[PDB]
Amino acid sequence: VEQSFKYTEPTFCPNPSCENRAFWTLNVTRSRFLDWQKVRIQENANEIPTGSMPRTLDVILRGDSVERAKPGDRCKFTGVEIVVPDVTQLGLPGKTTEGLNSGVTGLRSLGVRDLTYKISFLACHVISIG
Amino acid sequence: LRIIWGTNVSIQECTTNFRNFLMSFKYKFRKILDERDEELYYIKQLNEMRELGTSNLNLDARNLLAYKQTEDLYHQLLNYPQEVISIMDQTIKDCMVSLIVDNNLDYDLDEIETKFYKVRPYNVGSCKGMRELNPNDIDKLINLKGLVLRSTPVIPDMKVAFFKCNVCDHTMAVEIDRGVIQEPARCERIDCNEPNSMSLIHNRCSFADKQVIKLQETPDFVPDGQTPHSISLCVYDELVDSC
Amino acid sequence: MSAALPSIQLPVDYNNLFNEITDFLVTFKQDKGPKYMAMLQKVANRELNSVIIDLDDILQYQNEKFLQGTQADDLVSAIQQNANHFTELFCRAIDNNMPLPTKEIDYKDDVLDVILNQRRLRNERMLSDRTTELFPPNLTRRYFLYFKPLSQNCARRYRISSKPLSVRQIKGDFLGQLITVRGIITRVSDVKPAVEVIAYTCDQCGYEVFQEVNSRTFTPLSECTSEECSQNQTKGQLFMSTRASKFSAFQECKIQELSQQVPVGHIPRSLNIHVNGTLVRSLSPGDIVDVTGIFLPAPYTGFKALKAGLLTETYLEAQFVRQHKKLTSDVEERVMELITSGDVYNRLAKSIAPEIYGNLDVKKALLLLLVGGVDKRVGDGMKIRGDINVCLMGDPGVAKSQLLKAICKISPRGVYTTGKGSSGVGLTAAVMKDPVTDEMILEGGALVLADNGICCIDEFDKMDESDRTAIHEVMEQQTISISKAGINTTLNARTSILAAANPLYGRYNPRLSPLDNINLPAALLSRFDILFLMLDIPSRDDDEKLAEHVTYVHMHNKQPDLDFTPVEPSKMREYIAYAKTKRPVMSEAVNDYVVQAYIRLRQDSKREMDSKFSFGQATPRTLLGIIRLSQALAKLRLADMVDIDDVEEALRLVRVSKESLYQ
DNA sequence: ATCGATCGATC
DNA sequence: GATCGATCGATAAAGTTTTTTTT
Repeated sequence: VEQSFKYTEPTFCPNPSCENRAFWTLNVTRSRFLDWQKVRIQENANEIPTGSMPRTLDVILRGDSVERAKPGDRCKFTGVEIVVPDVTQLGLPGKTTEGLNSGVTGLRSLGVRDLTYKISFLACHVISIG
Repeated sequence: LRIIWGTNVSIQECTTNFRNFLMSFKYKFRKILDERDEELYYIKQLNEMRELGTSNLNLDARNLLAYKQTEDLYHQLLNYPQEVISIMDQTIKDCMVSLIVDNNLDYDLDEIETKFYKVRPYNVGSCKGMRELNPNDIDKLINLKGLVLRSTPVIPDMKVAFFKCNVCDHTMAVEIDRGVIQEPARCERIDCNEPNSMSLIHNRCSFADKQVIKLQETPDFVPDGQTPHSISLCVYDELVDSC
Repeated sequence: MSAALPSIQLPVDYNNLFNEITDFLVTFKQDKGPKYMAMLQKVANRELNSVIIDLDDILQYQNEKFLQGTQADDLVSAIQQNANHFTELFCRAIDNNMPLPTKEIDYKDDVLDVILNQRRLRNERMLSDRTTELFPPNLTRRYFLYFKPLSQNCARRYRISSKPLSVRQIKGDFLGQLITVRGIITRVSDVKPAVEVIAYTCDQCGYEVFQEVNSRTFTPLSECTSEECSQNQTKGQLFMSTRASKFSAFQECKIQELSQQVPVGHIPRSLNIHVNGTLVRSLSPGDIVDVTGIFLPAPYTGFKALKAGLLTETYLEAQFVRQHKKLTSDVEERVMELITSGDVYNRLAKSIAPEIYGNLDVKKALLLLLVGGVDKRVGDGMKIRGDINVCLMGDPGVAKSQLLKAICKISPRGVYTTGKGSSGVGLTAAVMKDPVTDEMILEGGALVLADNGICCIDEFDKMDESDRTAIHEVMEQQTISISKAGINTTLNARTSILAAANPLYGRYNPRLSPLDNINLPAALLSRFDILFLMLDIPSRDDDEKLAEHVTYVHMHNKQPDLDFTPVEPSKMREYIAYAKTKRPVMSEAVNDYVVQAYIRLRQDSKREMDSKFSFGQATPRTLLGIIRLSQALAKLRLADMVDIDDVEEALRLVRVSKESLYQ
């Protein structure tokens, strides 16, 4: 259970002494799903000091809260925070000195890389006053 | 006094040499700016730190040049500028406690004596831009005059780590304090816990703030042919999104 | 190995040259004994880090070795047969004759002083702390070497290495040699710290490991390699440290060609150059210079199979730069000549631009704008206008840019522009593409860099959709800004404008109305002050002199005419700066008389009220210009005589401003 | 061409 | 059963003048 932010390979504790971590087969039958979307937000008009490139961030809607967020309106959110990296996986090969903190983050137990950490945000419940 | 492989700095004489200079000041500098002051700004302000509970002391730091002693401390600030602020953050906690030992009714000696205050030596020396920054300037104070251009939001930083392997309950929290994260190659928390899948729960250990800003100098009497170049910034304390 | 690894029987070794470097101790007393050893004393006390081992101290070293009949091989051959093997054997020859403790430095008065001895003594004590690695020679240097070739009559004495070649013919055997090339320096990078030594710390044994630096990419080592913190069950984990390793300077530049040694065919060819030692921060974009330096190709070390089989993409390494063509401060003997002789109104008028036909009145109207004239140090919140802007019009066949912009090419801080290229959005600053280095820099045109100077423009009907607004925005006070999506910051605006709006089709018909070829009336009505004109009338007497004015210049190769003693432009350049240290203050007698001079200017414009010829409708915005230029002409003619006689020179110049169309 | 990972062999 | 050595496989590339409707 509990596939993490990159755990596309459940490879722990087989029943018999078979070849553990040898393969997998993502069954579309029993593994129940849920539906989501990824939208961007923006800061309200009555708080900007000047035209000073008003920054933003990104959210994730998880439950039934999909499609309740009509785009282009003043809106409120739940408030759980999160940080999500994704640089090393099975498929595709993974300016300034952005990600300079990442050099500290090296040398995990798997292969030596430069793993970053970017701030993001998760929601649970939406409301739209106005 | 102690001796470091890196520096040559002393033991806490200069802290005490500051603390008598700090407390027994009441006026100085009347001679370098000779015009003709009954009590120092900092003397009232050091009382003013506790009664608001803030953590910042904006030190002018051109007082050691006015004082007769503490020149050695003054000319070690501009030559090992990481340990000297790392020393003075300990002293200002104790020099605040040097006021709480007089009046024991000052915030119960516990809770404001947990959050670490800090200092800010500003407007020291002089500098003239970018076409003088030699490679010898490795660890010094610099005084830039320019213009910032554009900012990115805050990304986090590894100030504390966390670990948990696949046993029942084992929630150790290792530190980093370097550019190097250290791991165990065999488990713990039980006798029969062999080398196994030590996992990295990332979204549990706390992080501070950090922000990089890009700067380009103003054309301040540039010789009318040279393109104004750029340099970046970096910040750690509670100054993010205040500039 | 086999397969031709035994080389040829080369008769030229370096050991026969090595002992002929050991003789470079004290023997050359001519050039207060050994003078290169005398310069060796002025480096150890740490005030300059550049020695110069030239060739005149080698040929005269061989000139006085001509009489000794012994085998002395040639020296200027091998230092340009292969130049790069003549920095490293000098360094292993300097230290045997290097007097170290000739200075006296206790604690301060030297950068990195106590720690270099501390980093020496902690390895000096560990040379005998067993009851071991020697210093690499690049560690304790704090100095560099340089070179200098020759192209004097010493080369015409007897027997090249310093002929000023161009980059079109440097393709062949000139690799690993010493060649000076002239050119034009473009694309100046910044100064970045390069690495020459290293020191990793294990935090267990403290043996800082050293290594040499190869090309632009390298790799750290392991941690179980040292002599104390290795070889046990616990190993000191390595990590770096900045201050335990020196760092040098670095800057990159590209060269082009002189646009006259290029042949009739192909475009010019670029080249790469580097800098070392302390020649840095001594070049500029636009320097008509030449560099002398040694040659080296470098490998690419990327994508080596499917590209870059044996290619080179070389550069050259610099050794020496020989740059060329660069207020009572000991030139006052030529600045007093204006004060003794005087002759402000006409000799200075005939001084600047003496190559024109007539028009001595209009060359006076520009020179007071070359000294400007400050309006007022206002103090309070009254940012008043100064630095008036004079515009011209008219259609001659003389291509009048030589009549304006030749002044602009000798005037201080006077930049030139045209129609194409810098538009009105390209007049101010902007954010554009850049190379692979730091992009979105604030590139600009003129007015963000020509502040408090001269902005001489041509072709006023070119790129007008962005131009026509922005030229108002310097006359509109202090709004030169970049209001793009990037930022909303605003810089200053303090520059005068000289404009020559070319007319429309044919001659400007004087029987027709004006403002038929000028674009913006709003700039002309109050945002300008005075106008001139360049009409043509067929004249029998003047034009044959004008024919003699142009036919005479092809007999000789000069213009000796007009019986005037020509003056160097640096003289009045100082006198403008000398006038800039005056700033006279007006008296009260002036405004008692000019108040009704405006009234004398009032009813005559209110007499016409016609759409036939003239402009102006009696505004004080016309009046304040003649108040501005009055103290301006008082500035160049400082006797502090701000009176009626000074202001009659002002109305002298405004009566010829109007009615330039009445012929 | 270099580095990392996996497999096989030896202690 | 664990550790070390050898062999095999996978990893690094770059853009900005002609032509369409449209205002």
